[PDB]
Amino acid sequence: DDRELAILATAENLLEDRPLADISVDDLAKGAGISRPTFYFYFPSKEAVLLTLLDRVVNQADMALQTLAENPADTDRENMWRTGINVFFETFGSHKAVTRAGQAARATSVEVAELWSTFMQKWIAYTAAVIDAERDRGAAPRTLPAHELATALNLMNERTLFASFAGEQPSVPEARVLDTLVHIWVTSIYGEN
Amino acid sequence: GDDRELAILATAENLLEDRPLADISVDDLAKGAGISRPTFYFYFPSKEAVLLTLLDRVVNQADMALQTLAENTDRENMWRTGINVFFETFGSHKAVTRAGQAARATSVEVAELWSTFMQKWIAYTAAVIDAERDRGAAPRTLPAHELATALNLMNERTLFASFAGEQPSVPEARVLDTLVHIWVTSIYGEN
Ligand SMILES: CC(=O)NC[C@H]1CN(c2ccc(N3CCSCC3)c(F)c2)C(=O)O1
Repeated sequence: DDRELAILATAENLLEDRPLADISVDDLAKGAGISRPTFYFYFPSKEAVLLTLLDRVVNQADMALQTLAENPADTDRENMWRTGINVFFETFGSHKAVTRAGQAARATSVEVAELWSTFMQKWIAYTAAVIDAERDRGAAPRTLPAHELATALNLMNERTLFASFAGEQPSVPEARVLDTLVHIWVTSIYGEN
Repeated sequence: GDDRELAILATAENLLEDRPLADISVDDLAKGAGISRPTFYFYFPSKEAVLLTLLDRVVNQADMALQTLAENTDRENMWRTGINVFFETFGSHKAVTRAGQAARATSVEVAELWSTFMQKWIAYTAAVIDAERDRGAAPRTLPAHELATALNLMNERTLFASFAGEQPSVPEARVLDTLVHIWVTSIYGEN
């Protein structure tokens, strides 16, 4: 239980400058102070260590958003979307290596692909519901179907925050991505040509 | 573009419609093109190199199409015809598009190829935004390059999700209207 934390902390540290494939099971066992076979009391494989790390990061975001879902709407409509987008920016930005490794594994692991697909569907669904609620109150024009607008905005964030977190080029500079995304959500959700 | 080289590339693109590159053998490619296996290795060293040539061909088709409309309306239409170049070019080659995106995690050439063209299309977008600012048609909100980067990355992710049939995704029939709406509102809107 205490050695299990050691294995996860070692994996997250090692993933910062090495992909999971360049990480052996012996690597994690040494990092945790245990023999290699003793690892398998805690985890069936290194893939399961990544899955546990990703599940905790994803659920950290999920609980931070749901905390905002249960509490009154902010007088300031720009700031309500900024606070939601910032959960993603801060949660995943605090676990870049796991975020990166998680994205790579979406191609190879049905568990990872399902975790990420399901999380994105959940928060796209929530975004569509807030937009539709904004229309019902007259705060937002009835332009595009809410769920399609919400999907594209959420897909932009996934791609743009990942590009920023991985240091890719092209990419928005890290200190600027929050303002950039918020501007595009707010104008596309509240404007009409 | 040798006559047998085109048969290899056409066979590859056909087979990629329903099978990933990993389920396609060199023997699959040779037989489809009506050639021997050594003939195959006369033109390509690997099936990955076939994919790279295929993707290089569609990427550059989109680019050329984009430059000729740059070489030449209504505001919404400008951005729509521009976005449509990518929706139509990559939409006419969904198999190569799907395989191209998968190979970006394994092939540095594929990665660098895509990255180089995205930077070019992003810089182009920023300059057009800048010129709509210069003539007073667009407000000076975010820096043009940052706005251009998030919008182009949106299109990349959203266009791939449709062509790859993912969930979540925007239905193919609605992706152009969706993206056009977000561009024109975010480029021309303030507050
Ligand atoms: C499938 C894929 O990945 N596409 C990549 C990007 C490129 N791009 C893009 C670039 C330049 C413009 N121009 C066209 C003339 S007018 C001013 C804007 C444009 F509309 C769109 C996208 O939206 O997707």
